[PDB]
Amino acid sequence: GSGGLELELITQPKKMLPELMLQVAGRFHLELQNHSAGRRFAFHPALMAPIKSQILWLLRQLA
Amino acid sequence: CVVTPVVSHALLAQLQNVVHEKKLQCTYIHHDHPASVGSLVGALGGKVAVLDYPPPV
Amino acid sequence: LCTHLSYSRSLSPGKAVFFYKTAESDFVPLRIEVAKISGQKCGYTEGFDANLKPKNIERYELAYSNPQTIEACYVPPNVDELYCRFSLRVEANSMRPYVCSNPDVLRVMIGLAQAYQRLGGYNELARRYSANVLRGIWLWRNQYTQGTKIEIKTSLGSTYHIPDARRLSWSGDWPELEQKQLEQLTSEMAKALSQPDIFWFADVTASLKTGFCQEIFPSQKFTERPDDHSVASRQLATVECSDGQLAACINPQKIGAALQKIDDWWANDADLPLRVHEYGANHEALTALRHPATGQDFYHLLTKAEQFVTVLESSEGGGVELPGEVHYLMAVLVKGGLFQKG
Amino acid sequence: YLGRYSLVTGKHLPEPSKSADPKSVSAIRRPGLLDGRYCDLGMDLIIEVHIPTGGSLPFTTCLDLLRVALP
DNA sequence: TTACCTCAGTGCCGGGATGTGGCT
DNA sequence: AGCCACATCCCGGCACTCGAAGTCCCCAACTTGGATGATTTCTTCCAGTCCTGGTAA
Repeated sequence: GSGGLELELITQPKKMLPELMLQVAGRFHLELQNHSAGRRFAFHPALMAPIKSQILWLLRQLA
Repeated sequence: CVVTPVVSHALLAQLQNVVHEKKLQCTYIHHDHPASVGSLVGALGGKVAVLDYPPPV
Repeated sequence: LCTHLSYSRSLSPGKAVFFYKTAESDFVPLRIEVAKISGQKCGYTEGFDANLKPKNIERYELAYSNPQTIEACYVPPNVDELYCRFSLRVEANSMRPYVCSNPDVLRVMIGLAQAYQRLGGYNELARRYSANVLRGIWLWRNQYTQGTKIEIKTSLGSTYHIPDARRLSWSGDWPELEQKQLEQLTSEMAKALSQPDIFWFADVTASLKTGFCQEIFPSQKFTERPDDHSVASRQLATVECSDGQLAACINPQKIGAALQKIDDWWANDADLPLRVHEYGANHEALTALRHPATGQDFYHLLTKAEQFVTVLESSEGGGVELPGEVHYLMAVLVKGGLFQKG
Repeated sequence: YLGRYSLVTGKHLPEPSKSADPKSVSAIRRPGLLDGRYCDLGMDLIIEVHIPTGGSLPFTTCLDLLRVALP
């Protein structure tokens, strides 16, 4: 015991977290896009489901 | 074991000189009827200097 | 008895703070201000010497002002309610001597406290302490309001509420649904005072309905006369709030002295009750009601324990038989202090 | 650990516990005055507690007893 | 009683089974 | 070399994807020259009182 989504959406109830999966995955690709090495990987079709699945798992674990 | 503290004459008398010469942080404690407490307290007019070092809070 | 005997204090309070609410924030402190005033030249030695011998001054010399510096405190315009609160803890700490230099004295003081407990009597002390909380006498000179409400919460889940404290007397009988709360509160306290291993803690708040810019009277500091004439002669007590601002307060021992004003056992004539004191000190009249010359003080009575225990043990109990001397002594042990050279 | 530290000015007045004269006087005097310094604190403590016995008592009962024992 | 004296991913989940390492 | 305990391991099973348009790219952002003088800043009187020693003649 402000206002930015990466701060407010986590402050919310843990049960809600699984529904943020697509947003997290989005940010993830963007973070790669902004990196010197990640320009070869970001938004590549091959990594789509892998990244999304592992994130979804993590969120469920957090929930 | 029961312990009873007592003040050292030599140690207190030296401190009265050092804080004024070395410019240390200090304040003063008053005594009513100085003649009834001792040589040093009387000579100092009932005002005795002590160190003052509070925490940085 | 013996060279050393003493008890610590069993009932201890906190520091009381004044504050008020706004539509914008829940806690705003009441604060003090400082100002220069023009006083009067009046009183003896100002004009007379010796025993009524006028001294030689000219007529115009008393028409001059006497300036002074004081602190003062007023409620600001348009505040409808003022609030005051404090915390209280009570421990069952009169069952054992803090120190005692003699095992034969010790076993006797223990015997007495227990002999008393089982016949009743803690209820009597609890009733008196409880009455003083709910009456509101701990506000001292700030009792003159247009309406006073008192609310108490405790660690056991109870809550008490006095809808209007302005009429509860020391002697008399309280209105229904007030008399009853006094009984319930008495029970919690009577236990807290005598049974160990119970944690008890209370939180007492009150509200004062006031005048447009009414003057408020917080505790005063004890000071030296300044020699500067730029420093206040009358300085008031404040407390630091969690936000760093200062607020007007009442000192712990000033709240305490009020709560223990329960002694109307002297001279078989109740009058008004005294603050418990070994010699029966009376501050208003500057005297003492249990002067050693009368045989009525604590120190004479401390030697009759063997006789008292004998009576308590022989008595049936549950009645009205407990004498003034036994109740007095228990009240003094509750306000523990140094009882040595006995 | 120290969270709050406030210095309080002035000095305490002693209770009138001394009779002016031992007998035939109804006047009370003040024992004397001292010059000290006082403050208000806010603080936390972290105590390293050890239990000698192999089997310990990590229970609600002990948490109540830890609240009661507090001076 | 008194006088004195100080600066196509991914994630669980059951259940019967293949295979292995230490003792005799 | 033969016998026993305990590790995991892979198939059958189960559950999820998940509604549901896209919102413009790129390059430039000012140079020079000056900031005022002359004059004056208050006077009358006042600055409380009492309580809170130990030790030996």
